[PDB]
Amino acid sequence: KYIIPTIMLMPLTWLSKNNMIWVNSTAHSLLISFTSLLLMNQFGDNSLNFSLLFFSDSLSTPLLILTMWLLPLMLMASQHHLSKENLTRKKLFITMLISLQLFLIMTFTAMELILFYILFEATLVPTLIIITRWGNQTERLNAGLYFLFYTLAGSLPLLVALIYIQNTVGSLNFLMLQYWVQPVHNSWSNVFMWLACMMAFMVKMPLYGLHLWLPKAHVEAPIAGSMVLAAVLLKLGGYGMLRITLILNPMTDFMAYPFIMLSLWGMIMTSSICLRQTDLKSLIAYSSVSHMALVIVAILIQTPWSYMGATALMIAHGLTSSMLFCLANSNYERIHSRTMILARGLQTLLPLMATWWLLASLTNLALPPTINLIGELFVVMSTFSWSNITIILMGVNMVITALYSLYMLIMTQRGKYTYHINNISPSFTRENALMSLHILPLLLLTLNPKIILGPLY
Amino acid sequence: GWVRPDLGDLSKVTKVKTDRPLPENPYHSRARPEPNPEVEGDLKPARHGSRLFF
Repeated sequence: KYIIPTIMLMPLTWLSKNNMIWVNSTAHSLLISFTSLLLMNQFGDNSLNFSLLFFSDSLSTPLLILTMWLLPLMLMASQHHLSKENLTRKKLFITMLISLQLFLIMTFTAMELILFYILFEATLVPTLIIITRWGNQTERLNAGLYFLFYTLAGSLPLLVALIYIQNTVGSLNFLMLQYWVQPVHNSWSNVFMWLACMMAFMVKMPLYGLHLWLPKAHVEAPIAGSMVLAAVLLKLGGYGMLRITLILNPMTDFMAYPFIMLSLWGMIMTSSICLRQTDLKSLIAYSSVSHMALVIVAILIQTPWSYMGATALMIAHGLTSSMLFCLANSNYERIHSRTMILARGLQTLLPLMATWWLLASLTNLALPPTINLIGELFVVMSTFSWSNITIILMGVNMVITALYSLYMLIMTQRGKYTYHINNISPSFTRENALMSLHILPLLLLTLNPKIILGPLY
Repeated sequence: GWVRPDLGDLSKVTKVKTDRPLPENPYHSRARPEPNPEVEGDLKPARHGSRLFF
């Protein structure tokens, strides 16, 4: 039922007149997002099957709903931007966001390793064009080149890995078919078989090493602070790690042991750099490394508790970090430079936005249980069963998560703004709508997030 | 003794000849191993593409 309404969103933008466009693209996507919450939430004893494998089913995917929720939310943010540009290019651009969401529907629904991978790499091309065009800053080409240099050099090793496994054992295709799984005997030939499957999802899931892929894409932003939400979807786009570790190699996880250790310093040293940096977007970009590092620590332990925390964190980060980029968008559209020291002063000009600043910053910390505490606390309790010493390393991260939020608040709480003559008008009706449509689903998930953290829960 | 042909020979047949039988394998030693058996019967679609999809 999710094939050919997003494909029917494609001719909608082209056929509609120049006066409309934005009114049609948003309204005919909100009712599509209503149907995802209507049908996909149902589960039996185990994983179902909606149709024959073109798009399969859901096992532990309420993350599909999040992409459908961001299906109109990106169009909300890019309203002040692309208002002075050509009308034909507006029709060209919305279709490129739709095409991203088209393949994103496919990747989460399809329970394959072969069909998933080629449509996982089909999200790379639209983002490349979205980054390298309409980029407000210079040297945006480095953000484009390294986007496909880091990812493809790690992901093309999947072709030599995935096809090798299906040549030996049956076929990967149906996944629920793949329970012919033989335990990996830990040989030197199997060393690179494990590494090639992981390294593809060591780039999009940022570690300490090979992590420069992320901040360059955010500092040299695709569009101001509007199309960054698609890059948040690429962060949670590395959900194949949940499927590869579980199915393809359950016995041999001795090679996972150094990768947890590499991501353990991808918690402290990635949070240390995120304290002095001048760019407001980079202060979200480096914080997004640490919160997504939590999942990489969790998955490789392979305990049932870690999967509960990880699946929660994938949804938690997808609505909290993206909300922080919307706050960075609102500051950049007025000042036109993302310097934190320059843009200083809330409440004197922006009274209502200051409360939305709090409901977005403090969610990086463990508030009264939204989804972030539920995401983090299960992972920390999972790391103790792994090893007792972890909470000493994890506890330092809990201190610097306060140094994320409050430092973003204090540098905006200092009432001055002497040099600023702009930012006269407080906020548009669509501007405050972005603050509500990101936070209120998090506030509704405080009550019962049973249909959020669900890998057999 | 005088007999002259004004036409030629034009391949004359010897029916009176017996001597030895003609088929006795003049050069052949091995019969050569039997070729691949020809598949009889119409083909039916069962799997419908054994590729990665469909």
